[PDB]
Amino acid sequence: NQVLTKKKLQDLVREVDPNEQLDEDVEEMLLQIADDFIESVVTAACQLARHRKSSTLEVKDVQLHLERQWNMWIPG
Amino acid sequence: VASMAGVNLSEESARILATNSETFLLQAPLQRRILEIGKKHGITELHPDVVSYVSHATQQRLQNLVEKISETAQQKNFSYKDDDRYEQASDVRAQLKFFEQLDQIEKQRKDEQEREILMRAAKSRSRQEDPEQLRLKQKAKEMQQQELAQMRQRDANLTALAAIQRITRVNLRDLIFCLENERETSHSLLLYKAFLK
Amino acid sequence: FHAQEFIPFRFASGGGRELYFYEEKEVDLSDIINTPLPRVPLDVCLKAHWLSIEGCQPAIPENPP
Amino acid sequence: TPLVDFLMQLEDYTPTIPDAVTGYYLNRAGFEASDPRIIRLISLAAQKFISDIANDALQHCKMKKYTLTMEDLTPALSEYGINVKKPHYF
Amino acid sequence: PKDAQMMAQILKDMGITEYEPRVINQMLEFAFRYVTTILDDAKIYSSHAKKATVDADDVRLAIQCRADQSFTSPPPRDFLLDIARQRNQTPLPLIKPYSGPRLPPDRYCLTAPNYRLKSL
Amino acid sequence: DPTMYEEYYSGLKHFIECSLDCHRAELSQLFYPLFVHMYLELVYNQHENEAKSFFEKFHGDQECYYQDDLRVLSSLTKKEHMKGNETMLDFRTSKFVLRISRDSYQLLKRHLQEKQNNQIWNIVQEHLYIDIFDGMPRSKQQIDAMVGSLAGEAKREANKSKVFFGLLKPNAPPQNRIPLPELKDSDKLDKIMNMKETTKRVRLGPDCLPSICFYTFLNAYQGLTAVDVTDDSSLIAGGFADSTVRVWSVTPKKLRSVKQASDLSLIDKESDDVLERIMDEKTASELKILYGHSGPVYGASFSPDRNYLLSSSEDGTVRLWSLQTFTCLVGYKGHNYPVWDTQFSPYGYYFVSGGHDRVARLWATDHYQPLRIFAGHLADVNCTRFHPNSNYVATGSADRTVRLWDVLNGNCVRIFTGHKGPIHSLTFSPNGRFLATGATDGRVLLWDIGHGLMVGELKGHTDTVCSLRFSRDGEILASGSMDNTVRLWDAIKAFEDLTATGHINLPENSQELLLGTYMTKSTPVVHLHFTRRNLVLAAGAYSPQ
Repeated sequence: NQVLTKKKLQDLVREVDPNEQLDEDVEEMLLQIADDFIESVVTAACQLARHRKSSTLEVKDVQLHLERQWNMWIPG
Repeated sequence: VASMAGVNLSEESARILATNSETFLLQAPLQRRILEIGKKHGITELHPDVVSYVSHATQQRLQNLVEKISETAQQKNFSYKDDDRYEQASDVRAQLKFFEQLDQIEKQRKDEQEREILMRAAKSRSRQEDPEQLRLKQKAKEMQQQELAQMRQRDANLTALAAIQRITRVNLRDLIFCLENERETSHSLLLYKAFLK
Repeated sequence: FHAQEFIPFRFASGGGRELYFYEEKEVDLSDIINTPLPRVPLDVCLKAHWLSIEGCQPAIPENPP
Repeated sequence: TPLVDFLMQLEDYTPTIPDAVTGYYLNRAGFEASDPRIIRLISLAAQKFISDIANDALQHCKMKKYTLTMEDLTPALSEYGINVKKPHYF
Repeated sequence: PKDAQMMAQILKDMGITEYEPRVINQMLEFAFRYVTTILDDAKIYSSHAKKATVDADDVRLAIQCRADQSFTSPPPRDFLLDIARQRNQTPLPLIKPYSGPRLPPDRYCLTAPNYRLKSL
Repeated sequence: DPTMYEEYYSGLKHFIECSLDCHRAELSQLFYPLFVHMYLELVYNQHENEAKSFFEKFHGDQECYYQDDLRVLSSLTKKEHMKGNETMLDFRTSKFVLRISRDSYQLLKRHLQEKQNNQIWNIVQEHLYIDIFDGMPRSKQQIDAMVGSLAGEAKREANKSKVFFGLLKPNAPPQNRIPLPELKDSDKLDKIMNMKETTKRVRLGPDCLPSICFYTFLNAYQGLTAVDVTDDSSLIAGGFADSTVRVWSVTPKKLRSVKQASDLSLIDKESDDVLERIMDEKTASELKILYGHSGPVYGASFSPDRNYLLSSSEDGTVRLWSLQTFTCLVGYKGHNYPVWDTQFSPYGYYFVSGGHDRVARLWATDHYQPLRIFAGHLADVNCTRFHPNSNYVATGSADRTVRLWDVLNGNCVRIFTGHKGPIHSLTFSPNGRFLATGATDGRVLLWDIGHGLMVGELKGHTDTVCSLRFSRDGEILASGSMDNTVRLWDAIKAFEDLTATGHINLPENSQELLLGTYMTKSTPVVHLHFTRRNLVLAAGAYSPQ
């Protein structure tokens, strides 16, 4: 059920600083923040998709919620 | 990207040079995760390029937060006292340590007064009666305890005769500091609960 | 103004906009420079007086009547 | 240490904003005046922000100099990501 | 004015008798800022659904997706009572008798040598 | 169901007003909770037009004390407007307690157990508790004295817990119940000169009325939001809207900081002078300004050893300022929201802070995290006051309730309802037996703590009563409000009598309990303090307005 495997998160820190170690509390809170992000993004994207009268959840829907509420602008 | 002179463009480009100056979510459990929230809206199936787009969106959410907490976890590892371009202005911690020393001296003076009272009560021969017998008992009990410790030391002595790279660490404060500043998660139940963890 | 990024000013009040209904909507840029600045008022001080002397209110100028 | 050198030069420098006014809005946010040079660097940073917005607005006015109008501040702050608002209610 | 006389009736319906004259001017400035960010997002959502007319479901979407981010609230009562009973179960710690000035650990206080630059 | 809510409510409105007058005044209590629970259930099920019509037909038969709640409700017409209110969200899930007598409940249940009104009976037994007492039906001016809150007039089973309302050294708690700090030799030296002040302390009573020394803040163009005075009248703190705390010395003795660590290392300890040796004379002012809050300082609290100023502000932090170094020591970040009040314990180790997030936290000046979270209020915790034994914390709030909280177990042991506005002042009697609370309705309600019963109502003030204090003996309660008056109440004749009906017949005796009213010159009385020789001190910014 866990989508972030707690070891790829440590590679997200090694890419920024080769000498850095998070605390176990910090790692667990970061995992909760990730889970919460996935849930909020998917719920709003699904609201945009119902709005577009669709049952498909295409990226256009996920990409629009990032640009308007989070300002991420991930290349599609 | 929509703004050519955007202000968060210059932030994370100067933040990286400040840290230089000192996720890829699993596709199989994520695809079940999107679909269960889709039951509450009627979004029964998802596009095959979305479950890897949300994984790229979760990565740029946490990499924007890992870089943000790294530039405040290295804010505490700047020792001014090695440099001599800086001058010390107010050491309040040392003044608090001096106040603690004053409290310890007051405690020592109280202990000395207690010792003087004990020396006075030593001569107990029915003169002050019980106010002297209690003190004698207490002194005897103290002597016993000191003696147990001394014998634990003596047995240890007898057995001894028989024998003869600075790793930057990110606290929960550095994560909390990067949550109340950004607009999202400033008034949120995840930062409010983090004040008690 | 509203900043989408929110990073230049984060929940920082700029004190509003001094605008009117009966305003001129155009001023000269050297009119604002040549006017004298208002006087910074006095700092907060603590003065004591007497509301009641054993039950009776005195008629000092720090009292209303 | 280019900026440390600049802040050390900032003594004997008078900025466009006074330190009685820059220090007032710093005291309002908890920043207390320990060192004048730090207040002066903060004043100069604010000045640079306003000046850069103004210069971009002037390039827009020259393209469409002289009067600064809200329709010059609107595309000037749009590359900054700031949507300025017309009054429209007075 | 038209919209400024209705603003003095929203305050008087809330019992606000005394207010500054700049209070009406900046609640209108907030009300204008709020409707030009609902309708700005409403035509973004209309272009997503590919319709040339911004109808009422676009404004229903742009209101509830702006109220999901902007206007937050304090934590709810079932959340406050759960973190209370998780915290109020822990017994009170005893006090050391002559520890000194009772303070948190030094990484949680504001007591550091607090340096400054040498004037030269 | 939803289109006939104006037929269910108007039928029960017709039954109650056609009753006999003894039961009519007690059966008028369920007009307000049945009006709100039917209105909020209409707007939660998305029946806006019917909700608006119900509000228009019945809002004006509601009691006058409920106008503020009625205005918040008139704004609430949508469902999503109410889904982010969090006060009407907790009102919809809780139960109105509605203390009624058994003589009037028999007429109510003989009008609801019949099928003719089985719908309004279904709303009553779903949304309303009914707490029955065996006794006389209360009068209308006695019901008016004890109602006014949302989810108000709480059960007697809450006000029957054993409260140790006595002072420390059969109602006193043990000394090891709450782990209170030791009494040092410098703290024992304070009580030696405290009883020299008690020697000159006058007995106030209704005859020897005290002298009031008003310490007005003259310029104060940054708005003064918090005052505190030390227990001996030596320091006066001021919390201001320009995010500053300013300590003033009122004795002829300037505020000095202690010497720096280089100067203390060359002197010796163990000397008799020691404290005198440490003081720095280079830093000696009649005023010290403290910077560091990013918002208007709302709470101000001294410690009883005259160090350790406390301040709370809009930015969500509580700050512990030293008064020996005059710097900040700790910033306690537990609220994300404006902390409206803070107070040290009268023994000086723990402190309680109440904020906008509807809790009050108990801190200890040793942990970055709180020890107790008092999380039962439905609105902002406006006030937080410690008991004189510091085993109990009283938290007044904006939902018109005052609640006592035990420091052990964090349990609410008393709920005091009967205010019509948000409570803006609390104080305890020096006996520990009584509690005076003031709110925006200008009423000072005197509560018993052992019996959990209000013992008197003082209704002289006009505007918000923002400061209360009892005398050092307990002879006089002083009240200061926004009508620029310092009223003195007889706090001995108000407590001359010391149930199972859960109420006492309040006397309507305010006129006999007013010893005097003194008007300030355009100056709201923010603080009231009693000198240890029984001299009233008051502080307020002079606002010409």
